Amino acid sequence: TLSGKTAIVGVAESDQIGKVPDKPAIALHAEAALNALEEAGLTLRDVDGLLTAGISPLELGEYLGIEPSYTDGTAVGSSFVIHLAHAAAAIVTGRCSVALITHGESGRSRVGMPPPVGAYALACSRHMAEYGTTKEQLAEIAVATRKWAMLNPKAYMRDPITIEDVLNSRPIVWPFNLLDCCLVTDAGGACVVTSIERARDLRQHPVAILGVGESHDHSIISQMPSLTSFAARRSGQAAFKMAGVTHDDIDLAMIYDSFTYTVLLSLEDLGFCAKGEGGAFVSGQRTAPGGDFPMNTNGGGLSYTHPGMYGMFAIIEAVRQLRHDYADQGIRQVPNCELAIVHGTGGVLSSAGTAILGRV
Repeated sequence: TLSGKTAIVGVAESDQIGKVPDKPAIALHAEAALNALEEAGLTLRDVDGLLTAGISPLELGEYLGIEPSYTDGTAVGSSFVIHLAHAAAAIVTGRCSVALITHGESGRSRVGMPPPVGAYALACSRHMAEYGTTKEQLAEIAVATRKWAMLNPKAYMRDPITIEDVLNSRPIVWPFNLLDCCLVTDAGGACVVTSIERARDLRQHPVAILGVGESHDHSIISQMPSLTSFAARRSGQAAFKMAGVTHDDIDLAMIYDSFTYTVLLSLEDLGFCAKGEGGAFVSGQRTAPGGDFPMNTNGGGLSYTHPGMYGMFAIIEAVRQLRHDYADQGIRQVPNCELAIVHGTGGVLSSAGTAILGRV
C-alpha cells in the first residue's frame, strides 16, 4: 500500500561522466542534483529529503546549502533501489515531501581520495559446469548491451563488437575477459521523488514507484552463494507482489551488470527464465535493440558508465524510457514502455534490491 503513492519527477546525470579529472565525488553529486531538479521544474529550495550513496547526506546537504528534515545514508557497501523505498515511505509518512536521491563517485580519477572478482568468477564457472552455460552465451549480453551503448551519446564505449571480439578480449580472471566486466568511470546520478498528487502538477510525465523489494543474507554465512542469489529471488518476489503485475507485463529490464554473469544469473533469479537456462534466454540477441526483451538500454555498467555499485544510473534510464524521452531517436526508444523492472544483485550474490516503475 505504498504502491503508486509516489513518483519520480526528475532524473539527471552529472554535467560530465566518464573521465572527469579534478571533480570530486561531492561535486558530481551536486551537479546531478541541480540538473534533476531543474528538469522537474523545482529547485534546491523545494527539497526537504536527502538520500545518498558515495557521500554523506550531512556533507552534501551542507555543500548544496540545504537543511532537510529527512536524511538517509549508505554504509561504506552498495545501494541499488533501497533509497526509492525509503523515500516513498518518508513521503507517505510525511517526514518529507520532495526527496532528492544522489549516487556516484570519482571511480576512475579518484579525486580527493587517499593514495571481489574471484568469487564471481568461481560462481560463473560453477554455473558453466553445472548447467552447460557457454562463454558464447555470456558474450551475447556484452554484444547486445554494446548495441544500446552505440545509440547513446554519453556512453563511454561505442565501438560495435561481436561474440568473437568478446571471447578474444583480454583475460582478467578466468572465465572473465575484459568485455565481460563493468567499466570504472567518474559519474554522479540523481532523481527527485514526490507524492503522486504533487507530481501531476510538475513538468515531466510522472513515473510511479509501484513495487520495491530488498533482501540480504545474514552477515554470517558458511558458504558463498554460487548457483543462485536467494536474496535476489526474495527481492524480486516482493517487488512483483507489491506491484501486482506479472513478468509478461514488464516491457524493459534494467539489471546491474558488474559482470556478464551477474546479468544472466539475475534473470534466472528474477524468474524470467528457468534455473540454469539464462544462457538460452539471452541468445539470438533477444535483449538487443528491437528484440523481444529490451535490457540495459543505456549501455549498462558494461559499456555506458559505472562509478561503483549504484542503482541510480539504471533508474535514470528506466525513467527516460518510460517517459518516452527517446521518441525522436528511433530504435533507442523501447516500444510501448509502460512497465520497467530495475534490479541489482550485490555483495557476493548476498544482497539485492528490485524495483518496479510505471508510466502513470
